[PDB]
Amino acid sequence: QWSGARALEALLTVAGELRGPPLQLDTGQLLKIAKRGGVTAVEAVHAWRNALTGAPLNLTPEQVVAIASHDGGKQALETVQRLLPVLCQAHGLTPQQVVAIASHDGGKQALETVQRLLPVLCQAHGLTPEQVVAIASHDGGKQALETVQALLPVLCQAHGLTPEQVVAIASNGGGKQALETVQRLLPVLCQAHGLTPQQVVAIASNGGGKQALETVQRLLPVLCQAHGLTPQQVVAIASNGGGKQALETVQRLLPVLCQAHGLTPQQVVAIASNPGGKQALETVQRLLPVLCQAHGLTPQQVVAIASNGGGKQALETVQRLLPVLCQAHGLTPQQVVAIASHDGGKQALETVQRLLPVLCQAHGLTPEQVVAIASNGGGKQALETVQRLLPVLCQAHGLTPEQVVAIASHDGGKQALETVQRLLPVLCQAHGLTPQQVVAIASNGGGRPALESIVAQLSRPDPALAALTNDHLVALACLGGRPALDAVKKL
DNA sequence: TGTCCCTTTATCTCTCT
DNA sequence: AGAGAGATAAAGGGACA
Repeated sequence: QWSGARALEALLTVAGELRGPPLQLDTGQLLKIAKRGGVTAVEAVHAWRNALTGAPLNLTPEQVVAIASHDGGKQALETVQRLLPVLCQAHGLTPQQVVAIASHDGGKQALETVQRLLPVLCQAHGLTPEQVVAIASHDGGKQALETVQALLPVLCQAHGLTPEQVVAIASNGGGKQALETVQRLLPVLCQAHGLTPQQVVAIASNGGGKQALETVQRLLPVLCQAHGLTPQQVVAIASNGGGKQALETVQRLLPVLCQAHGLTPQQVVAIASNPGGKQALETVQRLLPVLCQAHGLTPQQVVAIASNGGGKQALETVQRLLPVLCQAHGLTPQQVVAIASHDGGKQALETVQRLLPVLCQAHGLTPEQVVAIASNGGGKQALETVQRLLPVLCQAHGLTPEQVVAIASHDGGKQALETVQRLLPVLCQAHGLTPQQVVAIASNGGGRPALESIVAQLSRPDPALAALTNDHLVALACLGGRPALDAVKKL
Protein backbone atom coordinates (compact mmCIF):
# COMPACT_ATOMS: atom_id res chain seq x y z
CA GLN A 1 0.00 0.00 0.00
CA TRP A 2 1.27 3.45 1.06
CA SER A 3 3.23 4.49 4.16
CA GLY A 4 0.86 7.20 5.37
CA ALA A 5 -2.60 5.67 4.98
CA ARG A 6 -2.64 4.37 8.55
CA ALA A 7 -1.72 7.93 9.49
CA LEU A 8 -4.34 9.54 7.25
CA GLU A 9 -7.08 7.15 8.38
CA ALA A 10 -6.28 8.31 11.90
CA LEU A 11 -6.43 11.92 10.67
CA LEU A 12 -9.99 11.55 9.33
CA THR A 13 -11.18 9.12 12.01
CA VAL A 14 -10.57 11.99 14.40
CA ALA A 15 -11.30 14.90 12.03
CA GLY A 16 -14.96 13.92 11.94
CA GLU A 17 -15.50 14.75 15.61
CA LEU A 18 -13.65 18.07 15.52
CA ARG A 19 -16.53 19.21 13.30
CA GLY A 20 -18.68 18.65 16.35
CA PRO A 21 -18.70 20.88 19.44
CA PRO A 22 -17.01 22.47 21.13
CA LEU A 23 -14.77 23.40 18.22
CA GLN A 24 -16.81 22.75 15.10
CA LEU A 25 -13.74 22.83 12.86
CA ASP A 26 -14.50 23.27 9.16
CA THR A 27 -12.64 21.63 6.28
CA GLY A 28 -10.40 24.69 6.13
CA GLN A 29 -9.29 24.79 9.75
CA LEU A 30 -8.81 21.00 9.71
CA LEU A 31 -6.66 21.18 6.63
CA LYS A 32 -4.51 23.88 8.21
CA ILE A 33 -3.95 21.76 11.32
CA ALA A 34 -3.29 18.55 9.41
CA LYS A 35 -0.91 20.34 7.08
CA ARG A 36 1.25 22.26 9.56
CA GLY A 37 0.89 20.45 12.88
CA GLY A 38 0.77 16.94 11.50
CA VAL A 39 -1.28 13.98 12.64
CA THR A 40 -0.23 14.34 16.27
CA ALA A 41 -1.42 17.96 16.34
CA VAL A 42 -4.91 16.94 15.10
CA GLU A 43 -5.19 14.16 17.68
CA ALA A 44 -3.89 16.55 20.36
CA VAL A 45 -6.54 19.16 19.55
CA HIS A 46 -9.18 16.46 19.82
CA ALA A 47 -7.85 14.86 23.01
CA TRP A 48 -7.68 18.20 24.81
CA ARG A 49 -10.62 19.74 22.96
CA ASN A 50 -12.50 20.41 26.17
CA ALA A 51 -9.68 21.28 28.55
CA LEU A 52 -8.76 24.33 26.46
CA THR A 53 -12.19 25.51 25.34
CA GLY A 54 -14.00 26.70 28.45
CA ALA A 55 -13.00 26.03 32.06
CA PRO A 56 -10.53 27.16 32.84
CA LEU A 57 -8.50 28.49 29.87
CA ASN A 58 -11.43 29.55 27.65
CA LEU A 59 -9.86 29.65 24.20
CA THR A 60 -11.83 30.39 21.05
CA PRO A 61 -11.78 27.74 18.35
CA GLU A 62 -9.73 30.10 16.16
CA GLN A 63 -7.21 30.32 18.99
CA VAL A 64 -6.98 26.53 19.23
CA VAL A 65 -6.32 26.24 15.49
CA ALA A 66 -3.80 29.07 15.81
CA ILE A 67 -1.69 27.17 18.33
CA ALA A 68 -2.03 23.69 16.87
CA SER A 69 -1.08 24.46 13.26
CA HIS A 70 2.72 24.63 13.68
CA ASP A 71 5.56 22.13 14.00
CA GLY A 72 5.12 20.48 17.37
CA GLY A 73 1.71 22.10 17.80
CA LYS A 74 0.85 19.23 20.17
CA GLN A 75 3.71 20.27 22.46
CA ALA A 76 2.54 23.88 22.29
CA LEU A 77 -0.94 22.70 23.26
CA GLU A 78 0.24 20.68 26.29
CA THR A 79 2.44 23.62 27.25
CA VAL A 80 -0.25 26.27 26.95
CA GLN A 81 -2.55 24.32 29.27
CA ARG A 82 0.30 24.16 31.81
CA LEU A 83 1.89 27.64 31.68
CA LEU A 84 -0.93 30.02 30.60
CA PRO A 85 -2.26 30.43 34.12
CA VAL A 86 1.26 30.90 35.53
CA LEU A 87 2.16 33.50 32.90
CA CYS A 88 -1.16 35.32 33.20
CA GLN A 89 -0.95 35.47 36.99
CA ALA A 90 2.66 35.09 38.12
CA HIS A 91 3.96 37.40 35.33
CA GLY A 92 0.93 39.55 34.61
CA LEU A 93 0.47 38.65 30.92
CA THR A 94 -2.90 38.39 29.16
CA PRO A 95 -4.40 35.42 27.25
CA GLN A 96 -3.74 37.20 23.89
CA GLN A 97 -0.02 37.44 24.54
CA VAL A 98 0.35 33.87 25.69
CA VAL A 99 -1.43 32.57 22.60
CA ALA A 100 0.62 34.80 20.35
CA ILE A 101 3.71 33.30 21.97
CA ALA A 102 2.38 29.76 21.52
CA SER A 103 1.38 30.18 17.86
CA HIS A 104 4.81 29.42 16.37
CA ASP A 105 7.17 26.57 15.56
CA GLY A 106 8.70 25.39 18.81
CA GLY A 107 5.92 27.16 20.73
CA LYS A 108 6.54 25.12 23.90
CA GLN A 109 10.22 26.11 24.01
CA ALA A 110 9.30 29.75 23.59
CA LEU A 111 6.64 29.56 26.35
CA GLU A 112 8.90 27.69 28.76
CA THR A 113 11.65 30.22 28.07
CA VAL A 114 9.42 33.20 28.62
CA GLN A 115 8.60 31.55 31.97
CA ARG A 116 12.23 31.02 32.92
CA LEU A 117 13.61 34.33 31.64
CA LEU A 118 11.00 37.06 31.70
CA PRO A 119 11.78 38.22 35.26
CA VAL A 120 15.52 38.44 34.72
CA LEU A 121 15.00 40.23 31.40
CA CYS A 122 12.51 42.70 32.85
CA GLN A 123 14.67 43.63 35.84
CA ALA A 124 18.37 43.04 35.19
CA HIS A 125 17.96 44.63 31.73
CA GLY A 126 14.77 46.55 32.29
CA LEU A 127 12.86 45.23 29.28
CA THR A 128 9.09 45.57 29.45
CA PRO A 129 6.92 42.41 29.19
CA GLU A 130 5.54 43.71 25.87
CA GLN A 131 9.14 43.60 24.66
CA VAL A 132 9.76 40.20 26.19
CA VAL A 133 6.71 38.93 24.35
CA ALA A 134 7.51 40.47 20.97
CA ILE A 135 10.89 38.69 21.06
CA ALA A 136 9.13 35.47 21.98
CA SER A 137 6.45 35.76 19.29
CA HIS A 138 8.50 34.24 16.46
CA ASP A 139 9.70 30.80 15.36
CA GLY A 140 12.72 29.99 17.52
CA GLY A 141 11.69 32.53 20.16
CA LYS A 142 13.53 30.51 22.82
CA GLN A 143 16.83 31.26 21.14
CA ALA A 144 16.23 34.96 20.62
CA LEU A 145 15.37 35.23 24.32
CA GLU A 146 18.54 33.49 25.46
CA THR A 147 20.57 35.43 22.95
CA VAL A 148 18.99 38.68 24.00
CA GLN A 149 19.87 37.70 27.53
CA ALA A 150 23.47 37.02 26.68
CA LEU A 151 24.11 39.89 24.31
CA LEU A 152 21.98 42.77 25.54
CA PRO A 153 24.86 44.05 27.73
CA VAL A 154 27.66 43.84 25.14
CA LEU A 155 25.35 45.25 22.47
CA CYS A 156 24.32 48.26 24.45
CA GLN A 157 27.67 48.98 26.02
CA ALA A 158 30.41 47.74 23.75
CA HIS A 159 28.32 48.72 20.68
CA GLY A 160 26.11 51.59 21.76
CA LEU A 161 22.75 50.07 20.79
CA THR A 162 19.67 51.08 22.74
CA PRO A 163 17.48 48.30 24.23
CA GLU A 164 14.74 49.25 21.76
CA GLN A 165 17.18 48.52 18.97
CA VAL A 166 18.30 45.20 20.43
CA VAL A 167 14.64 44.16 20.64
CA ALA A 168 13.70 45.26 17.11
CA ILE A 169 16.48 42.97 15.91
CA ALA A 170 15.57 39.96 18.04
CA SER A 171 11.89 40.18 17.19
CA ASN A 172 12.18 38.34 13.89
CA GLY A 173 12.60 34.69 12.93
CA GLY A 174 16.26 33.76 13.18
CA GLY A 175 16.52 36.49 15.84
CA LYS A 176 19.54 34.90 17.52
CA GLN A 177 21.36 34.92 14.17
CA ALA A 178 20.50 38.53 13.57
CA LEU A 179 21.88 39.55 17.01
CA GLU A 180 25.15 37.56 16.70
CA THR A 181 25.77 38.94 13.28
CA VAL A 182 25.13 42.50 14.39
CA GLN A 183 27.71 41.93 17.14
CA ARG A 184 30.35 41.04 14.55
CA LEU A 185 29.53 43.28 11.60
CA LEU A 186 28.32 46.42 13.36
CA PRO A 187 31.74 48.05 13.73
CA VAL A 188 32.76 46.89 10.24
CA LEU A 189 29.68 48.39 8.59
CA CYS A 190 29.91 51.63 10.53
CA GLN A 191 33.67 52.21 10.34
CA ALA A 192 34.60 50.54 7.06
CA HIS A 193 31.40 51.46 5.16
CA GLY A 194 30.19 54.57 6.92
CA LEU A 195 26.80 53.12 7.90
CA THR A 196 25.02 54.69 10.89
CA PRO A 197 23.90 52.32 13.65
CA GLN A 198 20.25 53.14 12.87
CA GLN A 199 20.77 51.75 9.38
CA VAL A 200 22.57 48.65 10.57
CA VAL A 201 19.71 48.09 12.95
CA ALA A 202 17.26 48.65 10.05
CA ILE A 203 18.89 45.92 7.93
CA ALA A 204 19.13 43.44 10.74
CA SER A 205 15.49 43.86 11.79
CA ASN A 206 13.93 41.43 9.31
CA GLY A 207 13.95 37.65 8.92
CA GLY A 208 17.26 36.57 7.40
CA GLY A 209 18.89 39.58 9.06
CA LYS A 210 22.08 37.56 9.22
CA GLN A 211 22.07 37.02 5.45
CA ALA A 212 21.05 40.61 4.80
CA LEU A 213 23.83 42.19 6.91
CA GLU A 214 26.48 39.81 5.53
CA THR A 215 25.31 40.48 2.02
CA VAL A 216 25.34 44.23 2.55
CA GLN A 217 28.88 43.91 3.82
CA ARG A 218 29.75 41.98 0.69
CA LEU A 219 27.96 43.90 -2.02
CA LEU A 220 27.70 47.44 -0.75
CA PRO A 221 31.14 48.34 -2.23
CA VAL A 222 30.33 46.78 -5.61
CA LEU A 223 26.90 48.39 -5.79
CA CYS A 224 28.28 51.81 -4.90
CA GLN A 225 31.36 52.21 -7.06
CA ALA A 226 30.50 49.85 -9.89
CA HIS A 227 26.74 50.50 -10.19
CA GLY A 228 26.19 54.09 -9.12
CA LEU A 229 24.11 53.28 -6.06
CA THR A 230 24.31 55.40 -2.93
CA PRO A 231 24.59 53.72 0.46
CA GLN A 232 21.12 55.13 1.10
CA GLN A 233 19.62 53.09 -1.71
CA VAL A 234 21.56 49.98 -0.70
CA VAL A 235 20.33 50.01 2.91
CA ALA A 236 16.82 50.47 1.55
CA ILE A 237 17.10 47.24 -0.47
CA ALA A 238 18.57 45.38 2.45
CA SER A 239 16.37 46.67 5.29
CA ASN A 240 13.10 46.08 3.50
CA GLY A 241 12.90 42.28 3.81
CA GLY A 242 14.14 41.38 0.32
CA GLY A 243 17.59 41.27 1.93
CA LYS A 244 20.26 38.93 0.57
CA GLN A 245 18.03 37.85 -2.29
CA ALA A 246 17.02 41.40 -3.20
CA LEU A 247 20.64 42.64 -3.03
CA GLU A 248 22.21 39.84 -5.13
CA THR A 249 19.48 40.25 -7.72
CA VAL A 250 19.74 44.02 -8.02
CA GLN A 251 23.42 43.66 -8.80
CA ARG A 252 22.45 41.18 -11.57
CA LEU A 253 19.53 43.03 -13.05
CA LEU A 254 19.92 46.73 -12.43
CA PRO A 255 22.10 47.13 -15.54
CA VAL A 256 19.71 45.13 -17.71
CA LEU A 257 16.60 46.83 -16.36
CA CYS A 258 18.09 50.26 -16.98
CA GLN A 259 19.54 49.41 -20.40
CA ALA A 260 16.90 47.33 -22.16
CA HIS A 261 13.71 48.62 -20.55
CA GLY A 262 14.60 52.22 -19.80
CA LEU A 263 14.09 52.10 -16.05
CA THR A 264 15.91 54.58 -13.81
CA PRO A 265 18.07 53.06 -11.12
CA GLN A 266 15.61 54.72 -8.70
CA GLN A 267 12.69 52.79 -10.20
CA VAL A 268 14.71 49.61 -9.74
CA VAL A 269 15.36 50.20 -6.02
CA ALA A 270 11.67 50.71 -5.37
CA ILE A 271 11.01 47.30 -6.86
CA ALA A 272 13.62 45.65 -4.62
CA SER A 273 12.78 47.64 -1.47
CA ASN A 274 10.17 45.03 -0.49
CA PRO A 275 9.99 41.48 0.87
CA GLY A 276 10.66 39.13 -2.04
CA GLY A 277 12.09 42.00 -4.05
CA LYS A 278 13.97 39.45 -6.16
CA GLN A 279 10.77 37.76 -7.30
CA ALA A 280 9.59 41.29 -8.08
CA LEU A 281 12.62 42.26 -10.21
CA GLU A 282 12.65 39.07 -12.29
CA THR A 283 8.95 39.11 -12.97
CA VAL A 284 9.33 42.68 -14.17
CA GLN A 285 12.11 41.62 -16.55
CA ARG A 286 9.84 38.89 -17.95
CA LEU A 287 6.56 40.79 -18.02
CA LEU A 288 7.46 44.41 -18.70
CA PRO A 289 7.44 43.99 -22.48
CA VAL A 290 4.32 41.75 -22.21
CA LEU A 291 2.06 44.00 -20.12
CA CYS A 292 3.19 47.12 -22.00
CA GLN A 293 2.34 45.56 -25.36
CA ALA A 294 -1.04 43.83 -25.18
CA HIS A 295 -2.61 46.27 -22.73
CA GLY A 296 -1.25 49.77 -22.85
CA LEU A 297 0.21 49.67 -19.37
CA THR A 298 3.04 52.16 -19.21
CA PRO A 299 6.29 51.15 -17.52
CA GLN A 300 5.53 53.69 -14.78
CA GLN A 301 2.40 51.71 -14.01
CA VAL A 302 4.20 48.42 -14.27
CA VAL A 303 6.91 49.64 -11.91
CA ALA A 304 4.17 50.93 -9.59
CA ILE A 305 2.53 47.48 -9.40
CA ALA A 306 5.89 45.87 -8.87
CA SER A 307 6.92 48.31 -6.10
CA ASN A 308 5.03 46.60 -3.27
CA GLY A 309 5.38 43.38 -1.32
CA GLY A 310 4.39 40.46 -3.52
CA GLY A 311 4.74 42.58 -6.65
CA LYS A 312 5.31 39.40 -8.63
CA GLN A 313 2.00 38.02 -7.42
CA ALA A 314 0.56 41.46 -8.18
CA LEU A 315 2.02 41.53 -11.74
CA GLU A 316 1.09 37.94 -12.60
CA THR A 317 -2.41 38.46 -11.28
CA VAL A 318 -2.76 41.64 -13.33
CA GLN A 319 -1.80 39.72 -16.45
CA ARG A 320 -4.57 37.10 -15.92
CA LEU A 321 -7.25 39.33 -14.51
CA LEU A 322 -6.91 42.64 -16.36
CA PRO A 323 -9.03 41.57 -19.38
CA VAL A 324 -11.81 39.86 -17.48
CA LEU A 325 -11.94 42.68 -14.95
CA CYS A 326 -12.04 45.30 -17.64
CA GLN A 327 -14.34 43.43 -20.00
CA ALA A 328 -16.81 41.61 -17.75
CA HIS A 329 -16.70 43.90 -14.72
CA GLY A 330 -16.40 47.11 -16.71
CA LEU A 331 -13.26 48.34 -14.99
CA THR A 332 -10.79 50.69 -16.59
CA PRO A 333 -7.23 49.34 -16.47
CA GLN A 334 -6.23 52.41 -14.46
CA GLN A 335 -8.57 51.13 -11.79
CA VAL A 336 -7.00 47.70 -12.22
CA VAL A 337 -3.51 49.14 -11.71
CA ALA A 338 -4.77 51.02 -8.67
CA ILE A 339 -6.03 47.86 -6.96
CA ALA A 340 -2.76 46.02 -7.67
CA SER A 341 -0.45 48.82 -6.54
CA HIS A 342 -0.50 47.78 -2.84
CA ASP A 343 0.80 44.91 -0.77
CA GLY A 344 -1.16 41.79 -1.63
CA GLY A 345 -2.28 43.14 -4.98
CA LYS A 346 -3.16 39.59 -6.00
CA GLN A 347 -5.64 39.17 -3.14
CA ALA A 348 -7.31 42.53 -3.65
CA LEU A 349 -7.69 41.80 -7.35
CA GLU A 350 -9.03 38.24 -6.88
CA THR A 351 -11.41 39.45 -4.18
CA VAL A 352 -12.69 42.33 -6.33
CA GLN A 353 -13.34 39.94 -9.19
CA ARG A 354 -15.45 37.85 -6.86
CA LEU A 355 -17.10 40.47 -4.67
CA LEU A 356 -17.68 43.42 -6.99
CA PRO A 357 -21.02 42.05 -8.25
CA VAL A 358 -22.22 41.23 -4.73
CA LEU A 359 -21.11 44.56 -3.33
CA CYS A 360 -22.96 46.37 -6.10
CA GLN A 361 -26.02 44.17 -6.64
CA ALA A 362 -26.70 43.04 -3.08
CA HIS A 363 -25.40 46.10 -1.16
CA GLY A 364 -25.98 48.98 -3.56
CA LEU A 365 -22.40 50.17 -3.92
CA THR A 366 -20.73 51.80 -6.93
CA PRO A 367 -17.80 50.04 -8.58
CA GLU A 368 -15.85 53.17 -7.70
CA GLN A 369 -16.62 52.50 -4.07
CA VAL A 370 -15.41 48.95 -4.56
CA VAL A 371 -12.18 50.02 -6.21
CA ALA A 372 -11.60 52.60 -3.50
CA ILE A 373 -12.04 50.01 -0.76
CA ALA A 374 -9.79 47.60 -2.61
CA SER A 375 -7.07 50.18 -3.35
CA ASN A 376 -5.28 49.84 0.02
CA GLY A 377 -3.13 47.30 1.81
CA GLY A 378 -5.27 44.34 2.85
CA GLY A 379 -8.04 45.51 0.50
CA LYS A 380 -9.30 41.92 0.38
CA GLN A 381 -9.70 42.10 4.12
CA ALA A 382 -11.67 45.34 3.86
CA LEU A 383 -13.93 44.08 1.07
CA GLU A 384 -14.87 40.89 2.90
CA THR A 385 -15.50 42.94 6.01
CA VAL A 386 -17.64 45.51 4.24
CA GLN A 387 -19.75 42.63 2.94
CA ARG A 388 -20.14 41.07 6.37
CA LEU A 389 -20.69 44.28 8.27
CA LEU A 390 -22.17 46.99 6.03
CA PRO A 391 -25.76 45.83 6.77
CA VAL A 392 -25.35 45.57 10.53
CA LEU A 393 -23.45 48.86 10.50
CA CYS A 394 -25.92 50.97 8.52
CA GLN A 395 -28.89 49.10 9.95
CA ALA A 396 -28.84 49.27 13.72
CA HIS A 397 -26.05 51.80 14.23
CA GLY A 398 -27.48 54.21 11.66
CA LEU A 399 -24.38 54.80 9.55
CA THR A 400 -24.66 55.73 5.91
CA PRO A 401 -23.11 53.47 3.28
CA GLU A 402 -20.88 56.46 2.34
CA GLN A 403 -19.69 56.43 5.93
CA VAL A 404 -18.91 52.72 6.05
CA VAL A 405 -16.94 52.99 2.80
CA ALA A 406 -14.95 55.87 4.35
CA ILE A 407 -13.93 53.61 7.25
CA ALA A 408 -13.08 50.69 5.00
CA SER A 409 -11.04 52.74 2.54
CA HIS A 410 -7.71 52.81 4.46
CA ASP A 411 -5.07 50.33 5.50
CA GLY A 412 -6.51 48.10 8.21
CA GLY A 413 -10.09 49.00 7.20
CA LYS A 414 -11.20 45.57 8.37
CA GLN A 415 -9.79 46.38 11.79
CA ALA A 416 -11.37 49.80 11.77
CA LEU A 417 -14.79 48.43 10.73
CA GLU A 418 -14.86 45.59 13.25
CA THR A 419 -13.73 48.12 15.87
CA VAL A 420 -16.39 50.72 15.00
CA GLN A 421 -18.99 47.96 15.34
CA ARG A 422 -17.68 47.07 18.79
CA LEU A 423 -17.13 50.60 20.13
CA LEU A 424 -19.75 52.84 18.49
CA PRO A 425 -22.45 52.20 21.13
CA VAL A 426 -20.33 53.11 24.18
CA LEU A 427 -18.64 56.05 22.45
CA CYS A 428 -21.99 57.51 21.48
CA GLN A 429 -24.31 56.10 24.12
CA ALA A 430 -22.03 56.30 27.18
CA HIS A 431 -19.69 59.22 26.42
CA GLY A 432 -21.65 61.59 24.22
CA LEU A 433 -19.77 61.32 20.95
CA THR A 434 -21.63 61.79 17.66
CA PRO A 435 -21.50 59.02 15.00
CA GLN A 436 -19.99 61.51 12.50
CA GLN A 437 -17.13 61.97 14.97
CA VAL A 438 -16.57 58.24 15.40
CA VAL A 439 -16.48 57.84 11.62
CA ALA A 440 -13.95 60.66 11.42
CA ILE A 441 -11.72 58.93 13.96
CA ALA A 442 -11.99 55.62 12.15
CA SER A 443 -11.69 57.10 8.64
CA ASN A 444 -7.89 57.14 8.92
CA GLY A 445 -5.12 54.60 8.95
CA GLY A 446 -4.67 53.19 12.45
CA GLY A 447 -8.44 53.57 12.91
CA ARG A 448 -8.69 50.70 15.39
CA PRO A 449 -5.98 51.75 17.87
CA ALA A 450 -7.12 55.36 17.55
CA LEU A 451 -10.61 54.31 18.71
CA GLU A 452 -9.28 52.11 21.50
CA SER A 453 -7.09 54.96 22.75
CA ILE A 454 -10.04 57.34 22.93
CA VAL A 455 -12.13 54.68 24.74
CA ALA A 456 -9.25 53.93 27.13
CA GLN A 457 -9.16 57.57 28.20
CA LEU A 458 -12.88 58.20 28.46
CA SER A 459 -13.62 54.92 30.31
CA ARG A 460 -10.61 54.88 32.63
CA PRO A 461 -9.50 58.55 32.66
CA ASP A 462 -5.91 59.48 32.94
CA PRO A 463 -6.01 62.88 34.63
CA ALA A 464 -3.11 63.80 32.28
CA LEU A 465 -5.67 64.35 29.53
CA ALA A 466 -7.99 66.33 31.82
CA ALA A 467 -7.80 69.81 30.24
CA LEU A 468 -9.12 68.36 26.94
CA THR A 469 -12.82 68.24 26.07
CA ASN A 470 -14.23 65.39 23.99
CA ASP A 471 -14.06 67.40 20.77
CA HIS A 472 -10.40 68.19 21.48
CA LEU A 473 -9.60 64.54 22.07
CA VAL A 474 -11.46 63.82 18.87
CA ALA A 475 -9.48 66.40 16.89
CA LEU A 476 -6.28 64.68 18.10
CA ALA A 477 -7.65 61.31 17.16
CA CYS A 478 -8.43 62.39 13.59
CA LEU A 479 -5.01 64.01 13.11
CA GLY A 480 -2.52 61.85 14.99
CA GLY A 481 -4.55 58.87 16.15
CA ARG A 482 -3.23 56.65 18.94
CA PRO A 483 0.26 58.18 18.83
CA ALA A 484 -1.05 61.74 19.24
CA LEU A 485 -3.45 60.45 21.89
CA ASP A 486 -0.68 59.04 24.09
CA ALA A 487 2.13 61.55 23.62
CA VAL A 488 -0.43 63.86 25.14
CA LYS A 489 -0.52 61.35 28.00
CA LYS A 490 3.11 62.39 28.45
CA LEU A 491 2.42 66.11 28.88
C1' DT B 1 8.30 11.32 11.55
C1' DG B 2 8.15 14.84 15.62
C1' DT B 3 9.97 18.95 16.95
C1' DC B 4 12.77 23.16 16.62
C1' DC B 5 15.20 26.63 14.24
C1' DC B 6 15.85 29.43 10.26
C1' DT B 7 15.08 32.02 5.60
C1' DT B 8 12.08 33.82 1.99
C1' DT B 9 7.87 35.36 0.41
C1' DA B 10 3.39 37.33 0.72
C1' DT B 11 -0.08 39.82 3.30
C1' DC B 12 -1.87 42.85 6.46
C1' DT B 13 -1.89 46.82 9.88
C1' DC B 14 -0.01 50.98 11.81
C1' DT B 15 3.16 55.08 11.99
C1' DC B 16 5.03 59.29 10.65
C1' DT B 17 4.80 63.83 9.08
C1' DA C 1 -1.82 60.17 1.99
C1' DG C 2 2.26 58.43 0.67
C1' DA C 3 7.00 56.28 2.66
C1' DG C 4 8.55 53.78 6.31
C1' DA C 5 8.07 50.40 9.74
C1' DG C 6 6.14 46.49 12.32
C1' DA C 7 3.35 42.25 12.75
C1' DT C 8 1.44 37.98 11.04
C1' DA C 9 1.14 34.10 7.90
C1' DA C 10 2.68 30.66 4.59
C1' DA C 11 5.79 27.72 2.58
C1' DG C 12 9.69 25.10 2.58
C1' DG C 13 14.75 23.65 4.03
C1' DG C 14 18.35 22.03 7.57
C1' DA C 15 19.12 19.37 11.75
C1' DC C 16 18.59 16.08 15.03
C1' DA C 17 16.81 12.42 18.23
